Amino acid sequence: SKKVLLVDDSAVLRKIVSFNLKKEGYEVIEAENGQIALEKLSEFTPDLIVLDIMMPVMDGFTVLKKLQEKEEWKRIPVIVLTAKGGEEDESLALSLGARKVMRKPFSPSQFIEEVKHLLNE
Amino acid sequence: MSKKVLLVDDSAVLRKIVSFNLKKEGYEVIEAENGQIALEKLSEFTPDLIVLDIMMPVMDGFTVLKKLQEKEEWKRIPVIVLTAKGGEEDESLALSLGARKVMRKPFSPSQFIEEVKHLLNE
Amino acid sequence: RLKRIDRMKTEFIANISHELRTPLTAIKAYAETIYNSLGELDLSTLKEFLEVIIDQSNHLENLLNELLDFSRLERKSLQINREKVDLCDLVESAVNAIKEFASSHNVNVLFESNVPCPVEAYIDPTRIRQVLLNLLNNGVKYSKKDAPDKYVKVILDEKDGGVLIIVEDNGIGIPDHAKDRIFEQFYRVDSSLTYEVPGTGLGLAITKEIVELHGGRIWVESEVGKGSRFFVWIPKD
Amino acid sequence: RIDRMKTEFIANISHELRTPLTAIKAYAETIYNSLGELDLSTLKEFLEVIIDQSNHLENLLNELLDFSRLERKSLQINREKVDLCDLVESAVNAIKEFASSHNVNVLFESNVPCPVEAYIDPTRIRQVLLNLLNNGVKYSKKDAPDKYVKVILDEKDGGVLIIVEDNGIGIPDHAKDRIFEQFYRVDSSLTYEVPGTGLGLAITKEIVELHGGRIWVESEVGKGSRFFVWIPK
Ligand SMILES: Nc1ncnc2c1ncn2[C@@H]1O[C@H](COP(=O)(O)OP(=O)(O)O)[C@@H](O)[C@H]1O
Ligand SMILES: Nc1ncnc2c1ncn2[C@@H]1O[C@H](COP(=O)(O)OP(=O)(O)O)[C@@H](O)[C@H]1O
Ligand SMILES: [Cl-]
Ligand SMILES: [Mg+2]
Ligand SMILES: [Mg+2]
Repeated sequence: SKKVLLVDDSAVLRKIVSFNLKKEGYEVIEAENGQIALEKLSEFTPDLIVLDIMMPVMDGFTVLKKLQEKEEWKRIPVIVLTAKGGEEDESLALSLGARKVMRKPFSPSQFIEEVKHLLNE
Repeated sequence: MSKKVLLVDDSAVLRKIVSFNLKKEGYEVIEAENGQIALEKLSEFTPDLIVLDIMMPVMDGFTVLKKLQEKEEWKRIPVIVLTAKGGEEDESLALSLGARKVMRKPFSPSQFIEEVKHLLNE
Repeated sequence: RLKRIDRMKTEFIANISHELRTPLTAIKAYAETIYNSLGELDLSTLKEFLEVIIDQSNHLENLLNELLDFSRLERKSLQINREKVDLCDLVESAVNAIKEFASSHNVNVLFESNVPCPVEAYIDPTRIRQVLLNLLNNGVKYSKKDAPDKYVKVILDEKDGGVLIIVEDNGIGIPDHAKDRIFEQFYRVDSSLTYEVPGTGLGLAITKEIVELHGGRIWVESEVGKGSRFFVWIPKD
Repeated sequence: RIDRMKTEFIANISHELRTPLTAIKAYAETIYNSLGELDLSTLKEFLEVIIDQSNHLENLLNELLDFSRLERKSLQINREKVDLCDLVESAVNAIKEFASSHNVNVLFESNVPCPVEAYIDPTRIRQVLLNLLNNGVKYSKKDAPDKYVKVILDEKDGGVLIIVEDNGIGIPDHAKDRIFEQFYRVDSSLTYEVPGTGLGLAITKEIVELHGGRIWVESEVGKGSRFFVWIPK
């Protein structure tokens, strides 16, 4: 029922996050880069976006930026899931509109708890 | 007629997984946390194979190999060295000290077991 | 003039390889064994072997966080964030975290406070926990080879309008010529009693820079074959 | 010189080892917490991911170790009679999975007829081939339908000449004189997300020069690159 846009350039990462997401009964739409992610937003409006930062073509910081510039997009909660471990990376992502930043490597169980918290309420 | 294997490594984590793969074939396993303990265990029994780490506290594996060649009842026991030391010169030293085969860590458990069989079977 | 730092750099590169190889060996061997032994594994052993993979990944993660924190400190991007916090709980939390590693090498982890708890202090709890864990890990890593009464003790006290933390061990000790170099990046004591002990020589350099970002200092007293005391002084406010 | 680029190198090791570790940790914890929710083929697939990601991690540690061995002059090569046509075929096999992962085709043509003979260390020259092949994939074009890496074999100057050609992002002319040095990586918008240490070509160069050979490059930015490896017989 709940629809999640999963944005990451690693097929290996998408597969494990998608598996843990589908364990909760969520629908999953994948995007290999930030540009593809934005093209997919014309088909549907997800309940949650899970967003990588480092991607070719278009990175996740500019995805977050363009999400604030649209009216329907700006309210969609976003969890940044990223190998970028700096406090300044987190701060940039939060001020760009992200609700939560989680570092890789990550606990799948913690990630799912946080996915739930943004979806429920 | 179970083949007995002396397993010599300072890592409990390493011993457990090698001991599991060894016992899957039906081999008995005797553990030692260092080279000194390994040599003390040889008074109790004589193994058909010794699996030997190099870097250990108290006594290392080059010293163990050296002391194996001195005694005539040991000198004949085959030894597979299984070690994090990946140098060509480390391998050469182990083989000159009387080791039959040198395998690097990380290792394939199935290749390790294949080589264990080779040495136990003539 | 002095290309010693380049030689220490080459040592450091080899040491990263050595420290990361050990958990990787466990990960690979345990995963391949599970993959090939599903018919022969009982449930408790399957779960046990998965837990080893998970715990060995976590040690690997901590070693990668050491490399990252050092580069962050070297670039001066790591900016601390202070808040009020109890150091009695912080120290307790740190010794809890090091307990499994300590029992692995038969080392008792103790904690004393010369003043009554709780001791309040204005510090970054994440970064001071990181300082504590590095000193506790070192206490276990450089303990005696074979002895019955191994220990690492954290002693806490209030001094000079500030907090004084002592990490005492009864391990191998440190020579005098190495005492003024142990805080340097990439430096490790080379001897028979440190040959099998993994590390990068980054821990104390990270600790030193974290401590000095708080406006504090760290120093050492040690006797060879007896033990070592690491003193950390932080201002309270 | 080296001390400048050392800090970036340390961060780069961190970033490249982080990616397989993320997969290892995530896949292992998922298996552990989802034993009731995994069918047999998915359990085995997930274990294979852990295994294959460990292997990439192992390759990266062998890079660090080989470099420290080369810097210490500890690496003694051992030469023998080898077929390079089989060596090159064996090398392109090993790189196929990583290549299809980034939609890069892998090719092999020999100008001289096979099999060609040479007195080389097969292990170390295999290591040279794979580093050039890996690079051809790593630095290929972002979105392109005809991406490739070609190994071309030929006999010249009383020796063997291996060419590895790509149609990737190319190398700026100022960077052409520095790609072989330890820790060097071209820093740009087109290599921001590409992992690496800057050790591969330094290792390749030192190995090639231990065989009394040389390596050089020609590149145009936006077109591609050719790496030339000359070894005698
Ligand atoms: N408690 C201790 N006892 C003895 N020696 C120590 C202790 N702590 C640190 N050292 C020495 O100082 C060196 C640097 O320590 P550290 O910076 O943590 O690096 P590492 O532990 O990776 O070697 C160690 O290599 C060791 O020789
Ligand atoms: N085939 C190629 N095409 C474009 N650039 C390349 C190619 N091979 C190497 N390079 C450049 O040379 C640099 C060094 O390569 P290498 O030594 O293999 O290190 P790494 O691949 O870890 O960066 C790379 O960072 C890249 O900028
Ligand atoms: Cl290989
Ligand atoms: Mg990415
Ligand atoms: Mg060992």
